[PDB]
Amino acid sequence: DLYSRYKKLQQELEFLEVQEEYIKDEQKNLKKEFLHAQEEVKRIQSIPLVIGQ
Amino acid sequence: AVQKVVVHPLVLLSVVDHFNRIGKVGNQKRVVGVLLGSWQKKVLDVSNSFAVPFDEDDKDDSVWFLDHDYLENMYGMFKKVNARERIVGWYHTGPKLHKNDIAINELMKRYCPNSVLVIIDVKPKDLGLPTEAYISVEEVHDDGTPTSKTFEHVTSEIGAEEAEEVGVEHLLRDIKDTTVGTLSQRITNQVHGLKGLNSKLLDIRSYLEKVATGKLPINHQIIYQLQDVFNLLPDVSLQEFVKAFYLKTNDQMVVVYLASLIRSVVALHNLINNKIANRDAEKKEG
Amino acid sequence: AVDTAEQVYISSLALLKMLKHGRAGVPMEVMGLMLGEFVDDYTVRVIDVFAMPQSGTGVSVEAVDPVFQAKMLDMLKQTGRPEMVVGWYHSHPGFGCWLSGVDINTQQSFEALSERAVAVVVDPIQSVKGKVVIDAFRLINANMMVLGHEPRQTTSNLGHLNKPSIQALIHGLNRHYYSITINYRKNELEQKMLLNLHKKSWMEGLTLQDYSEHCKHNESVVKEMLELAKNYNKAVEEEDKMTPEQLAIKNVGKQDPKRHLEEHVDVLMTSNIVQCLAAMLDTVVFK
Amino acid sequence: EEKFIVKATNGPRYVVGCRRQLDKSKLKPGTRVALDMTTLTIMRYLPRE
Ligand SMILES: [Zn+2]
Repeated sequence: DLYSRYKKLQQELEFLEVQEEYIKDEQKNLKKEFLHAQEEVKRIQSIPLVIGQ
Repeated sequence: AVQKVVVHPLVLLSVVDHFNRIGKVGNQKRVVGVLLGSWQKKVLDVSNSFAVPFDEDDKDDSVWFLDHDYLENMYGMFKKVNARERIVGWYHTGPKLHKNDIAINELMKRYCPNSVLVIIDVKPKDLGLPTEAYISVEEVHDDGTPTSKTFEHVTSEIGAEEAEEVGVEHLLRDIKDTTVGTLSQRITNQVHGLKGLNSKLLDIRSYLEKVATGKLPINHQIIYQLQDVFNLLPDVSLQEFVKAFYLKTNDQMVVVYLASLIRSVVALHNLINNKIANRDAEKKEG
Repeated sequence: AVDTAEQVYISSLALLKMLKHGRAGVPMEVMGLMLGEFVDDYTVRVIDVFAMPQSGTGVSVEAVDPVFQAKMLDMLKQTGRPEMVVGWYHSHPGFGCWLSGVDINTQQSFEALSERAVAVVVDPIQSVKGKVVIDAFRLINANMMVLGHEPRQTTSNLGHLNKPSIQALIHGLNRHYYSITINYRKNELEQKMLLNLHKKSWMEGLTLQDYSEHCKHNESVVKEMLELAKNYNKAVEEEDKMTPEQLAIKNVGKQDPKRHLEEHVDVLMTSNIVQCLAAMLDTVVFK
Repeated sequence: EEKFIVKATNGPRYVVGCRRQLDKSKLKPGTRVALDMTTLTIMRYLPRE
């Protein structure tokens, strides 16, 4: 228990360290989807339209 | 006569259909399709096309098989359902320009008006633009060779008018739009060197090969203009362009001031909320 | 008395033919015919799709010429198209994609041969260019009113079929009128040929032509966009000088919907073109 | 200069764009023009009488 916390903790070191490139992938991909959907909802606004009041 | 043409991807996807309905017979020869378009306006615009049974011979290259009744029936029905588009020319999927193409194109030169020729690749491995508009016009040669059919390269562009952009964008869901900024620019700035490296490197090998090991004159007159244009930039010493480097570098300094100053303005809300929010959430948490 | 879970396979052929047919989709009623092959009971694949000449009568059983249909189908049989017809399509502009009595009568008359009788109605007139989602139509048996309406298994795809959730047509005319799901398919030849063809459609010919145009226009035309960009930047900073007063008084709640940050970030993105193309000019000057 | 406002005879007003074929000669205001049902493009103008 006393000395086992190091080698047992290494599993948490790998499990928490493996999330770096993952959160990199999410923060690099979700903004690409953000500009994809952003331009998709932006291109809906067309020039031909009717004027109301 | 024609400066540029417009080719829609519908005809190339019809070539994908030509490669789909083969049936695994083992022939996959240069299937000739009848290209359709609008020859009225100065610019050429291909909307759709169809196919015609075309078969050649293994040994003899001068063998070509066409059909007039099927062309007049498909053109009659297609003209009946849509009279805004008429016959313009044809196209073959063969990557190599054979000698029989003057006899194949000569039929649509006699019966039909001047036909445009397009050479594509059977395998989508070519990085360059697959469509090349080759007009069928006779040009006078200076060396004295008899007048023959000459295929002059006409520039082409791949664009869609109203709906094919929406259909392609919906079917892909992977390609990205223009999206001016960092990624769409740096990708071009990284892969462009390969986009020119594979083409130029792929051309200079057969070029240098046919320079020494070449016969059957290939109009060596144009090579003088080739090396001449290659020598139109004789390694300028960049002495006069130093002031231009000072101007572009000054604009770089302007971008530096805009980045540092504007980002310094953006740091306001972050470098304030990080304090006023943390100290109030901490003093009011318990 | 048996029913299965059918799904209509839609490739790019019928899609693009419905896009060009939608561009030529005049308000006059149009006619079309779909082809394909029946491999099993609960699947259907469409490959060949063509258009039909318009007529003053419109969508009707009398407008369908049997000698013209059989003639064109025979001309497709003598060629490399050994596929039989699977259904007929048309367009309903303006009054909605629903089916009138004539359409269900000619559908009842045209479904005597094919039990499936796939019906697709394209309407790109009032549909925005953002989505091109299309829906396929089906015909229910009139004798099934006593038993369940649609005893179709695999109820998972109904969530994907709930995307056309208009509150007037689906359950406004759901009686004796249901629909079916639609999926796509793409091989490697369409993926690489169409993907590289679209990338090339957004790229240059030699891919090195229009680069120096912008690299050298950064000193001529973009300078005006940089001066105007600084004019908008100052046009926001004139209010950013007044922001520390309110931010120094209230500090509670946000009243201005403007963020004043992402716009300046976009200005920096437009300004980074000089930095990204400076190395390009370094490569053009170098070698 | 590229996009202006049009007034239809029926009463509802709309806005259209500029076609690549025509120029800014007839695009000036005060001249009756014609529109299309699809994309609201401009084919040619209509001289008053
Ligand atoms: Zn109607």
